[PDB]
Amino acid sequence: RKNRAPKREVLADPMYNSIVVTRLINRVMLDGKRGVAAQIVYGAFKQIEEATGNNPLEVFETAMENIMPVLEVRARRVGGSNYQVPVEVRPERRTTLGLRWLVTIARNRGEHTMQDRLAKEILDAANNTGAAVKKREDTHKMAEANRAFAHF
Amino acid sequence: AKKSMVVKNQRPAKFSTQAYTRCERCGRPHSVYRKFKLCRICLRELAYKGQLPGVKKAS
Amino acid sequence: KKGPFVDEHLMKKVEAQTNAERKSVIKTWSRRSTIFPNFVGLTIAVYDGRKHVPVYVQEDMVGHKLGEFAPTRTYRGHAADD
Amino acid sequence: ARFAGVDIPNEKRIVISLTYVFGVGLQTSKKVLAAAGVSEDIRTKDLTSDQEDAIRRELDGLKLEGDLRREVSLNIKRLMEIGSYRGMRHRRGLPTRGQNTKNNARTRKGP
Amino acid sequence: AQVQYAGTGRRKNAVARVRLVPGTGKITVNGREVESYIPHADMRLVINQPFAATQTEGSYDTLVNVNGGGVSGQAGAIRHGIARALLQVDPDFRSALKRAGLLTRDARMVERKKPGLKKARKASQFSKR
Amino acid sequence: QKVHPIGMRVGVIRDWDAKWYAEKEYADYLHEDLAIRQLIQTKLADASVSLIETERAINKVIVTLHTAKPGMVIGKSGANVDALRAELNKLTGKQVHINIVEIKKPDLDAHLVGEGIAKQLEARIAFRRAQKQAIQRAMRAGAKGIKTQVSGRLNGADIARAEGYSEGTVPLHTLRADIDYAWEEADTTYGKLGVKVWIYRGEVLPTKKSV
Amino acid sequence: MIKFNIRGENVEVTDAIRAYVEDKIGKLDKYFNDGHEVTAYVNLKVYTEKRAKVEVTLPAKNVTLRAEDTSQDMYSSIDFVEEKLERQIRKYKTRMNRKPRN
Amino acid sequence: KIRIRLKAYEHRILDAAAEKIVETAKRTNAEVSGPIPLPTDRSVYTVIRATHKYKDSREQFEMRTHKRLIDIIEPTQKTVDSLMKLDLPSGVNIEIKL
RNA sequence: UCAUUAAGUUGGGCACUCUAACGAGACUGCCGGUGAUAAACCGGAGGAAGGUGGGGAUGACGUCAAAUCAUCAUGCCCCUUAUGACCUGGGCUACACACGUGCUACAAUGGAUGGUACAACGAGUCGCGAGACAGUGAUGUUUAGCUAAUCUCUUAAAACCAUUCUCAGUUCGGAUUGUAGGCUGCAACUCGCCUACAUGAAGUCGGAAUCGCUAGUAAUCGCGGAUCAGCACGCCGCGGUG
RNA sequence: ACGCGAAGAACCUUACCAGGUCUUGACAUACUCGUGCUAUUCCUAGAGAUAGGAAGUUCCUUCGGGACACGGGAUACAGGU
Repeated sequence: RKNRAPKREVLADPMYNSIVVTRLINRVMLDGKRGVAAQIVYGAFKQIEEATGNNPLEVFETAMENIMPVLEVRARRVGGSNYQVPVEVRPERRTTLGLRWLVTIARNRGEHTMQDRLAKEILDAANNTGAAVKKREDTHKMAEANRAFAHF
Repeated sequence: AKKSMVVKNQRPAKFSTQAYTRCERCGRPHSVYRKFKLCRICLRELAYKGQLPGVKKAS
Repeated sequence: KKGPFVDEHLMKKVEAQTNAERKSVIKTWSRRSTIFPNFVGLTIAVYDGRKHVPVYVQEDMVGHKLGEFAPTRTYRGHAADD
Repeated sequence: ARFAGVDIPNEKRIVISLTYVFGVGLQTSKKVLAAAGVSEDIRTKDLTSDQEDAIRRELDGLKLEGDLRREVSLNIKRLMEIGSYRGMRHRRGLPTRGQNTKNNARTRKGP
Repeated sequence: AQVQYAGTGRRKNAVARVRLVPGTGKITVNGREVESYIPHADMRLVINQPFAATQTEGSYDTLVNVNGGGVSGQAGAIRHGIARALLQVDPDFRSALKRAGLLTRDARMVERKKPGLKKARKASQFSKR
Repeated sequence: QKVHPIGMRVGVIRDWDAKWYAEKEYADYLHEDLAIRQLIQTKLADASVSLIETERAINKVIVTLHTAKPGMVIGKSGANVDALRAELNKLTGKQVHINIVEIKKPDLDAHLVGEGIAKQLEARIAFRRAQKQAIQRAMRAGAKGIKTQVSGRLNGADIARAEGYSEGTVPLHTLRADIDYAWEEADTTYGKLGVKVWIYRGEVLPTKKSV
Repeated sequence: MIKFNIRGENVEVTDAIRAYVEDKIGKLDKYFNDGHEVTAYVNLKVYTEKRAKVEVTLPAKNVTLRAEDTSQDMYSSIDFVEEKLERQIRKYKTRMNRKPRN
Repeated sequence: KIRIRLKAYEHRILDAAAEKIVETAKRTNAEVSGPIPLPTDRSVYTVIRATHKYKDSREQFEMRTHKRLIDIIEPTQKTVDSLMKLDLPSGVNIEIKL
C-alpha cells in the first residue's frame, strides 16, 4: 500500500537475553500458545545445556549466521522479461526469514517431541552444517544470474 | 390461510407442542422473541419506528 | 421408559379385539402405539395415509409405534440408492 | 482358556491390552485391572505369573467375545424384519439413527 | 494493615486495586503470587517494567489486589495498576511514564461486530460457482 | 438503499412514542397499546390524525393523544374522542384518558401535507403542481430543508416517476436531522402512490442525554 | 471438459439444442486448456416470447466470465450468445496469450 | 430504610429529572446517600435488516438498563406524605422500598 | 479501611470497586523543516491519549427492472360445492452424485495425571434452579438462594506439576452399530436428545487450485442469549490466551 | 444463492399433497327472523374429526331485545400462505 505503516515490537529476553527468543516464540508459537512456545525455546537452550552447556548465543548466533543470507530475490519485468533483480534486506527481516527456516526444519521433522526434532535442528544447528547453509546458498548461487540490475 | 395461520393458533389446540406462538399481526414462523411476544420480522416492521431503548442504527 | 406411553382408542381395540376376535384392520393414527406379549398373533393396520397396512404380528414386533410398525415411509426405492 | 492368553502384546497396560482384544474395555477392563490388581502393568513384556490365573474367569465376565460376534449376529439376525424399517437401513448400509443421509456419511454410505 | 494509596489503574476487564505499601520492592498479589494466580508466564517479569525495572528501580511492597482479565488483561492491570500505583507511592516516575508510556490503559479490543459476520474480518469461503 | 431519518431518530435519538417504562410486560402493553394506536388512527376515520403517544403509567395507563385541530376532530364540542374514549374503555377496559392538543400548524406536518395532498391525488390532482404547491406552502412557511417523494403506478405503469421540487438542505447522512417525515401508499385501480415528506424546520435532534 | 451445470430455470430441458450448447462449448474445448467449470442458467417466459434469457458462467482455472444475454428465440440466444462466447475468446486471445504486450 | 430504585431502561432521559420529586423526600428528611448510578443491565436484539430474501446484513438493538438508588435510613413519614406525588414520566420502573 | 474472620460480611469501613449520572479530557492544540502565500505535510516536546485518540454508524446523486404477488396491493383469473377448511399420521429433512458447508482428526504442544484463575454471564423467585444426591449421566432425590450490583448459573479453557503412550493406522482416530438407561413432551425413526459401555472404519497433513489473514489481527478459548416442552460445531454479541 | 429466508415446522405447526373431509362456508362484514345466559362440563361412538344425547342457550333495559345476539332463513363476501 502507500505508506510505512508501523510495525509492532515484542520484548527481548531477560532469561537468555535475545529478542529472537521471543521472536522464536513468534514463529514456534501457534494458536497463541506462548507458554508452550517458551517451553520449547527454554527447552532448546536446555538442548544447548546438555550438549555444550555454553551460552545460548553460540549455537543460536552461529545458527543466525547459517540462516541469515546475504541476498534475496525479487520479480522485476520489462513486459514479461522477468529479470530476477535482487536485494539485500536488513537483519530484522533476514533474521525473520531465518526464523522461518528454523521453524521450517525445526518443525517439519517426524521425530518424537517438538524438542526432539527441534533437538535435531537446534542440535544440528550446533552441528552448523547441511540444511541451513544450503538453505541460503540456494539463493546465493543465483546471484550471478541476478547480475542484471535495470539494464534491458 | 391468514386465518388458518393467524386464527388457528388463536384457537385452542392441544398443547405448546402444537400451537407454537408468534406475533399477533401476521402469524409468521419462528425466529420469534417469546421473551417479548413478537416476531423478529414483524417486530422489525415496528423497528421502522422502534419503541425500544436499544440503539436504532443496527449495532 | 419410566412413565410409559401407549395408544388409547386402538388400545381399546387391543382390548376390543383381544377379547372378541383377532381379525380386522383399523383406520389407525398411531405415532403412539406399543405391542404387548398378549398382542402377538393378530392382524392390525398401519396408517400411512392411504393404505391401512394389513400386517399380522409376530413376537419380533417389540413395542414400537405405528410410525415404525412397517416401513410405510414411502420412498421409491429401487431406483438409485447406495 | 485361552482368553487372557490370547495374543499378548508387550509395552502396554492390560486395559489397552484388552481394548486391543475384541471387547473388554474401559469400564470392565479397568474394573478387572483393579479386580486382578494389575495397574500398569505391564510396560514390561511380562503380564504376571498368576494374575493371568485370576484373570481367566475374572476376565471371563463378558459373555462372550465370540458371542459378542454372535451377539451382534444373534441380535440383528433375529432383528432383521421387526419392521424391517431399521433392519433394512442397517444392513443395506446406512447408519440407522434415522439419520439425514442426503450428502454426507459418505464412507459407510458408499461413494 | 495501613491505609491505601489509591492506585487506580487497570486494563482489559481487570481490576488492580493495588494495595500500596512503602517497602523493599516486595511483590505479593492478592496475598499470593501472580505466578500462583496466572502461572506464570514471563509477565511475572513484565511486572518489572511496570514496577521494578521502571527507572531501575522502584522499591515498595505492593500488596496488589487484582481480578479479571488474564495473562495480558491483568498484566495490563500490572502495567497501569502497578506503574500508576508506583506513581501513587512516589510521583517521581513520569520520566519513565513519558520515557516509555505505561499509561492511557488503551483498551484496544475487538470491534462492535456487524451481525452476520463471524469475527467481523472473516467469511465462510467463496470459490466461484 | 436509503436510510430512514425518523427510522434512526424516533427510537432513542428522539424519545419514544411509547414514552414510558415497565418491568416485565413492557412489550405487552407496548404492542397492544400500538394496536390501540391503530384503533385511534382508524377510528379517526371522520377526522384528521396528527400524532398519538399512548402511555402506561403509575395509574397503569395515561393515554397521550394529539389532534390536528381541536375545533373539528375532538367532537361537536369535544365528545368524539371522549365518547370514543369511553368506547376505548369498552374496548380494553381501563381508566382511559383524553389529551386534546392540536399539533401546531399542520401545514408544517408531514402527515397532513403529504397525506392531504395524497387524498387530493385520490381526487386526481396534477402531482407536479401539487409538489410545487405544498412544498411551496411549507417552504414558504419556513422548513429549512424540505422535500417529498411520490411513486408511480398509473393504470399499469412502471415503479416510480420523478419528483419535482424535491429540494431543501436535508443533510440526511449527517447527524443533525430534525425532520417531520412521512410516507404513504395510495391504493387505487390505477395503482399505488408513495408520498414521503421530509420537513426540516428544526435543525438539531438528539433527545438522549440527561444529567 | 471438467464439469457443467446445465439449468433450464423456467422451462424443462431438452438435449438437442442443449447438445448444440454442448458442441459450441465443444468449441470452447477447441479454445480450452482446462475447462474447469461452466453453468447453463436460462430463462424464458410467457406472452409469445417477449424475451429469451440464457446464461452460462465460465469459471476457467484463471478467468471467470458469465453470459446472461438475450434474443427473441431461445434457439437464437443459444446461437448468438454462444457465438458471443466465441467472439469473447476472440477478445480473450491477447487477454490470455499476450502476457507480453511488446 | 427508604431506598429508591429509579430502575430505568435508560436513566438519561427525564427520569433523571425524576430524581427531584424524590428529592422532595430528601428534604423534610436527613442522612441522605444521594444519587447512586447503578450498574447498567444490557439486552440484545439481532434481526434481519431485509424482509425475506438477500440477507447480506442484519440489525442489532442493545436495550440496556441504567438504574438509580437513593439510600436514606430514616423514613420520616412526611416523606411518605411526599410519596403520594410522582410526576415524570407516566410510567417508569420505580421502586420505593423500606 | 473501625476490617477482624461463614465471611466482604458485620454494629460497621466508605470516593477504596470509582458504581455510572455528570462535567472537564487532544482541538495542528503549541513548536521546528516547511508549504507559491495557503490548505496541508514531516516530525518533536507536552499530551493519559497526536494528528478525524480508536471501534460501530453515515449507503449519495444513480445503477442493477432482482428480491419481496407467503406483511403490503391494484389489472384479471379460481374467488361462493373449494387453491376455503377440522382430524389423522406419512412426506416436507428422503439419496446413484457434484459444489454450498464447519468441526473433528491424522498427533507428543496431542492423549490421559490435576488444580487451577480469569472477562463474560442474561431471562428469572412466572423461571433460574445449592456443598441436601441415586449416579456412568440424562434427571430425580432437595431445591437452599433467587423482583439480580443477592442467587443456582457465573467454579470456562489453555500457562501449572504429577505419571506414562514418545511413534505406530498410534492409551489412538471417534464410522456406526447392538444395545442397557434417563430427560423432553400426549408421544424420540421419519420428524430431538443425552449418559454409558463393547466392537472404534477412514485418517499418517491434503491435486489443480481457491479464500481469508497489516491488531488483540489471524489464530485461539469460553460465556450467555438465539429458537424453544424437547432440541444450535457454523447461529448474535461479549470477552480469556496470543 | 446456500449455516438462505426457515436462529428448532417430533407431527395436524406445513407451505402442500394422501385419506376420513364439509359446503352459508373452520375462520366469515353481510340483509332477515320463532328468540335469546354462548356456559363449562361431559357421555356415546369414531383415528380423531365429526355426529347423537345430558344440565350445556330461552333476553341484563321502559322491556324488538342493545347486552351472550341465541340458533336459523339468506343478499353479501372475507377465507388461495
